[PDB]
Amino acid sequence: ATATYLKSIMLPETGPASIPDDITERHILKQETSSYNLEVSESGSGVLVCFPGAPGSRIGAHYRWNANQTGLEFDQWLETSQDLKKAFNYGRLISRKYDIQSSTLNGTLNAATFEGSLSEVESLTYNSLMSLTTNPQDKVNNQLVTKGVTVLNLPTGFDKPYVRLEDETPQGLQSMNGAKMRCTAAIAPRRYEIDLPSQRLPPVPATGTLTTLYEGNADIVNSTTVTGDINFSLAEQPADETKFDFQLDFMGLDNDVPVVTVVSSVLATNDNYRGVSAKMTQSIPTENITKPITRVKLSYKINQQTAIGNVATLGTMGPASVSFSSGNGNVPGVLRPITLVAYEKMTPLSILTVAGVSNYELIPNPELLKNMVTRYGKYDPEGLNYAKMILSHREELDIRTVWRTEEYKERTRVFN
Amino acid sequence: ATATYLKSIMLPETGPASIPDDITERHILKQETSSYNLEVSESGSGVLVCFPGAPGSRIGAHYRWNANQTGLEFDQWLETSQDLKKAFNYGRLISRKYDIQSSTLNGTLNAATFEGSLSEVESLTYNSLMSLTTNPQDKVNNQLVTKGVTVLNLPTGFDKPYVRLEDETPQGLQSMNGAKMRCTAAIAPRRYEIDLPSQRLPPVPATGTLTTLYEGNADIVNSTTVTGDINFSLAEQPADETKFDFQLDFMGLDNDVPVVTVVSSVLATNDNYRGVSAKMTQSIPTENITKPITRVKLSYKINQQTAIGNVATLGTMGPASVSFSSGNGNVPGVLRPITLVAYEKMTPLSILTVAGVSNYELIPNPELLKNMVTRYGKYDPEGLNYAKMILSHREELDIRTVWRTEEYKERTRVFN
Amino acid sequence: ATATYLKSIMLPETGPASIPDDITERHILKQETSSYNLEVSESGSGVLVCFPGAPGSRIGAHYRWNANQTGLEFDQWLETSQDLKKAFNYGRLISRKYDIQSSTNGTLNAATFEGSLSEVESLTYNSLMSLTTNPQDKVNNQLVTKGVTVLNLPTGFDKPYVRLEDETPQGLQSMNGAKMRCTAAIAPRRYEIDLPSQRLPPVPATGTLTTLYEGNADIVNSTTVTGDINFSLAEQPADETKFDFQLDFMGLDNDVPVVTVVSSVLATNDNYRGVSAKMTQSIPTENITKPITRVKLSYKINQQTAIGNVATLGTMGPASVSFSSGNGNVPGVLRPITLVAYEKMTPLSILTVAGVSNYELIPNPELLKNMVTRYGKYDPEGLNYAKMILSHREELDIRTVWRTEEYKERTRVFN
Amino acid sequence: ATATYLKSIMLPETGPASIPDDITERHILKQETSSYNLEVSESGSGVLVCFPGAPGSRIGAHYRWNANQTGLEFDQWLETSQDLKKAFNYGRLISRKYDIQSSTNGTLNAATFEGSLSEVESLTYNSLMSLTTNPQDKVNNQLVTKGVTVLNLPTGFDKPYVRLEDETPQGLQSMNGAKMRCTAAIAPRRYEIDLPSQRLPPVPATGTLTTLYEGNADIVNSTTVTGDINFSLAEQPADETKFDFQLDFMGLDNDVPVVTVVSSVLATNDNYRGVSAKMTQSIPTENITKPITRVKLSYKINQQTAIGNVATLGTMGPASVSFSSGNGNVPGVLRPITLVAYEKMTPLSILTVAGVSNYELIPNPELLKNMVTRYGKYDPEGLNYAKMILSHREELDIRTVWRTEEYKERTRVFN
Ligand SMILES: [Cl-]
Ligand SMILES: [Cl-]
Ligand SMILES: [Co+2]
Ligand SMILES: [Co+2]
Repeated sequence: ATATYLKSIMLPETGPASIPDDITERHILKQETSSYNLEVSESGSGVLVCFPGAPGSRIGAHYRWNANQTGLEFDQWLETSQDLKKAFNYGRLISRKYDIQSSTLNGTLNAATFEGSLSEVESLTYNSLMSLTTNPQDKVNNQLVTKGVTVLNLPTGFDKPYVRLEDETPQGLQSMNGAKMRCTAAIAPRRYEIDLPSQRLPPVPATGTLTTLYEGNADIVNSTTVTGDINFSLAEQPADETKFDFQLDFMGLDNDVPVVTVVSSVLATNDNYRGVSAKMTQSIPTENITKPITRVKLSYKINQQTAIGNVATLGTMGPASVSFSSGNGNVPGVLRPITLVAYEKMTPLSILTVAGVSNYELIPNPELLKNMVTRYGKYDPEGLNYAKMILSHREELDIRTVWRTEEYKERTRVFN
Repeated sequence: ATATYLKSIMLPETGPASIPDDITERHILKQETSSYNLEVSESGSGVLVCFPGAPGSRIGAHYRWNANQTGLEFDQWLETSQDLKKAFNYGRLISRKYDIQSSTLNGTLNAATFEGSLSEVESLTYNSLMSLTTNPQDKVNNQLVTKGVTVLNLPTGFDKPYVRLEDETPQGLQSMNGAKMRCTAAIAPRRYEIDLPSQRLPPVPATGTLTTLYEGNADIVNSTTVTGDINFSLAEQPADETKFDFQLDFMGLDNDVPVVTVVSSVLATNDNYRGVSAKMTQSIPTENITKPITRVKLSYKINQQTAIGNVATLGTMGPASVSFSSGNGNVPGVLRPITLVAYEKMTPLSILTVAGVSNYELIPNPELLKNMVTRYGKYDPEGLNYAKMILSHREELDIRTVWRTEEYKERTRVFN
Repeated sequence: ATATYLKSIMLPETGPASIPDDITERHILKQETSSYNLEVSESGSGVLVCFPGAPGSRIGAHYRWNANQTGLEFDQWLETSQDLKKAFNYGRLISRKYDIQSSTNGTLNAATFEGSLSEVESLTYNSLMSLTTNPQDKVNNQLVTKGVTVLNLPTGFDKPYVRLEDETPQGLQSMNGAKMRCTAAIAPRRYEIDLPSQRLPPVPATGTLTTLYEGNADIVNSTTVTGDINFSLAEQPADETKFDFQLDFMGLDNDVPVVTVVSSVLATNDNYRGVSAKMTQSIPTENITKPITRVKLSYKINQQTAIGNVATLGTMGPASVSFSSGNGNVPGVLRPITLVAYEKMTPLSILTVAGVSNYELIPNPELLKNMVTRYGKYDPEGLNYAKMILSHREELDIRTVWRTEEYKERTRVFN
Repeated sequence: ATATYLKSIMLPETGPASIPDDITERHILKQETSSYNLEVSESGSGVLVCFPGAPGSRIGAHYRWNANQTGLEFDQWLETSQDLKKAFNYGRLISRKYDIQSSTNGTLNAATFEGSLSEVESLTYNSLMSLTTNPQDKVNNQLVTKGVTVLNLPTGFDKPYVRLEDETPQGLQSMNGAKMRCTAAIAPRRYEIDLPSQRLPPVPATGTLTTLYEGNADIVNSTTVTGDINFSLAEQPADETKFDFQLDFMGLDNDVPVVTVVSSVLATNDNYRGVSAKMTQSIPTENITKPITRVKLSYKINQQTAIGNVATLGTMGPASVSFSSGNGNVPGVLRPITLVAYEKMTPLSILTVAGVSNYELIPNPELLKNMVTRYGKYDPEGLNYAKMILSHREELDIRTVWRTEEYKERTRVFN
């Protein structure tokens, strides 16, 4: 009775099995069903972004192509029917599976499992998905939308820690209306940093106009903390006290429209013009991340004509650098890897149906603890080895992260 | 010779055994004895808080009920005879056991192992402990103080990392008197965040009076780092430059008296009234946490009459949010889980004796390294599996985190 | 030859097998076929409510979403082709199975809830998935073309022969339309409404209904109401006023009473210290025209000279009205239910539901003249076998809710 | 692996084991701990009443002797730490055990009576010993220091899931304090009071209560009263008189009504040939503030011009009032009980009672969202094993009442 773990990995519909590794905490086993009926735009094109390894209850994201095939338009997150953070404080993901097809009655599907973050993808062309990976069993090309594509999560490492889901804490009554405190994702964060040279800021074209300093790719998906010190010195005493504003912009795949903006400003006086420091210290909560963030933009703007010719050098107070750290970022599964499923040439106004199944190991919140029993995992000495071995000969056999649905169906019942 | 690990888990008095998992670093094995003779107040009531899984040398906390059964009065930390951080830089906890009884020759004991943090407990009533968990072998009710209760730590997961104890670093002589730098708990932090709505601050009743914005539950037990940006904008140019003060208060279970307070203030000038930002950046050392912290309180106060009617909106500069991250917080054992032992109807002025035993895997500090040999753990291939299996059938058998002392005594010598 | 019982449980289409438990009465075995071609509204949405364990001949109920997705509109009961109570007086349910698909674009959500219909929080297509955690008790986003199969997994054995509600022999001198029936009586479900020993909320106006209690409750067959809503007025009534107490029984939809019942008293000088309005009605089944899921107790008065007259409730004994329905707590009758929601179906299309039920029945005295009754086949290991498969129900994949194409294949293992 | 059930029966501290009988519904297993530190009165005497088989969360009741040994004074119910009806709708009791001793001089008598609390003739410390003859159902003069253990030996298997009395979802327009609950309904216990078809005893005076019947009866949860106390007067009432009928429910002690309920009629010229006072009340459970062990039906009138007016009873049909309590006849609920009397204890000392109960429960729809339900473990020989040990219960020494020090040792034979 060891094939239990692998069965859950391969046939998530089956239900949960405790993970037979070294992280044996007392827990609960729960299955989660996600149902999504998506509408296709005039273009009949779109991209489906899965986070097959994500412990959270945000497991995907749907994008559409505008009729002109010019860019993408974010539709919605793909979440779980149930908001897990209302009932549990901690969780690991045991196994997951997306079933993608059309529930109408024309159209095809490209699917590939990219072994990096969403922002690390060069292109999202329907055709360019096929070069996100070379592993034959990590992609599927031109599968009829009728027949369907199945997305299976093959463990991206074992012995992964219980992540803290982002539950809300007990409050006092004298609290602001709408204010709440939560115990957020903290463990093993992903940290990006923006490094500005010890030289002069590019000059503003005009007053009150934003001049960009850095733009680049980066992945934020939950609560983030920004720490930094963009410092500088002006060459001359400011004729008039001018206001330097520094904007950090977080945009998604689409439309350059900030998902979240944050600002820090200093006044350049006679008193400090030798070492002005604009300090970044913001903590961006998760409810603010209304769509996947894939790029950052650091810009600045000033306040006075008597400042535009005043050369500001950057290195003065210590390195000019702004960093941000997101919880759980580097936990395998959270941002990496992803599975892209692109659909094209679908009949407009039709429905692309996505059915999800997720199996977790969870730790009930103190309220549920009153009635719910917690148990150490079933005793499974060979369970993990068996999985290590099948994933080992994953290429000889044909174990896939991306399947042609009709195949996943048949070649699967070998695990019962 | 594999039962060695389990023997240490079940009979900590026996002594230490290296943990037979994947984290085989060169180490030392040491046993620690903690002796505590506590005095009972007039009320004959009190609560004992154990952190059975804690790697530190703070393993408990004693609270008393005031004669009126109104609230609790913090007594003291339960620590180890020896301050480990003076001799070692790194440690994991192998196994631990508290022995609680009366050393006088009337009274009972309730005990339950809660699978969350101290602040996540709804009530600390003697009777309400029994609904902190449903697992029969995680609680014990109405045990005579004479007979005693035994608290055993059942591993809350294996493969846990060597935490950094908080040692003091070599200094230079030209240093302040009393100033020191330490290498603190850093790994896998627990991070709480306070999310203020993008709306207006509640109005102060008067000048120099503190108006609360948020109060709630949160657990800090060692060094913490606060990062945030409580920003806002006033509706009108301030008639007079007013001083906004923001107080972050950390209180314990009792008496609302701040364990540690921290403040950040800005001046609202004509220059900045469109985007005032009060920045949180403090680093609260551990020696400042004089008692268990279980709740936070964010309040603000102003400076001028000409400001009380000046509506300050919050969303202006980016989300109004303050977060704090404590090292080791999410390392299993550090804050979760806890074991509560409540005593009531004890003869006042009597002594409740608590004897502790802890077994560690430690890494000697460079001074002790000169003379102390470090070794890889004994070779124990089946050691961990054996433990996984007993904890597996933990309910069939009767392996407990909370025992009736007389039972733990007998049913234990089966492990020699 | 023991797998007979389990075969019937898993493949009801097969036919009936006597239940191999301790309730061996002389009986008959009969299979029942139910055929339903339902029409979909403009909204292409709807909810299908099954009572997989019900001994009666009412085995389901169909609801539709109004084009606005605002609320539900009751369509009809799902009954058996044959009215069993015309031929039999007693019955247990051996096994049952619903086959749901389209006989013409659209999906299906299905979950087996382990409580009564009224105990369901929400009937959203998406909210069905959180009615149970048991993986094999739900199925999400199944194409209406492929179909969903609803299997009844025994909710306990040794369940008693319930009395179907047959009509009794009459005399000729009886009213036209009046009849007496031997109704469901055994192991009833009993709800009670408990009013505090304080004052009734004041009527806004004369002849206007002011509600006292509204809440959820499940009635599905004959009910008996017993109660004593008593009170006392603070002052002698200026004029003799008429207190009316309405007990309303509504369904999932539209607040329109399925059955209303009233009791009224006159507050005189004679009794104002202890007025008692007594509930005593017996609501027959033919009156339950659709599933009842909530109750509403309200009252109204008669005089202006009474609106300021504070009526306190505790006076005569607790102010409480209770009602008891026969068979209510027999497992299968009200609990558990299986919900199947359909959405995004082409309007004016047909959602076909085919049902199969196997009973153990006791023929009515007329059929007894010609029909032989027998003790069940001797099946010593029959019940244990079933207990064991349901035991490892999760290891294996035995379901109350199937993807039809799977139920088809994975089933022929039981022949 | 069959001894699982019996282990739970004998060592309830161990934890729950699904009951291996024919009532296999999908369920949950939960253990419940009850802790009670009782204070002894000046008399050092008292009686402990256990309901070892009760599915509810009311598992006992403590009485004290007044310093004069004249009568008893009710102290409190013995309940479970946790109110089960807030989390579960249905339950059976798997096994239970009380541990009774002093946590500080004194002795204990204990006997398991195989009937209801009201059916006990006397509660003398010494008279407990003649409540049963079965040697292993009683224990005499056990030191309070050493302690007495009360074990529940199954009083029958195949017992049905009783409905715990949960509160139902409400509407907001409801009275403040009013709620409706799904109460105990199954297999009720029904007492009836039968008044002869003769004349009511005459009132000594106006407005004075004259008793008609007093007797023993056991109510412990929600009750429904149905009746028709009818009569006819010999002469047209000189003045319209008000007949009041009081039904009183008292406990073991002090004659002070736990719950009173009244019904009254006016005797007019119009009806004096057949006056009927109708009983219709539904007494909720929150009203049963202490164990009820006796009923008292009395009546009082209103006029001098009525005291000589002979009222005969048989007129309208039998003069009879009945009441039916849910679950009453479910074994364990009212029968059997275990009495533990303590005497000669040091006043102001504490008699500590520790309880353990193991249930099979069905989570309420809210808990269903997250809690898995399972059919019981497959245990073919489990029940037989228990039937057999209880069979040779006398040869061996399996007890409902133990000397604690013995129960401790002779128990670990079941691990
Ligand atoms: Cl970390
Ligand atoms: Cl019944
Ligand atoms: Co390992
Ligand atoms: Co049987």
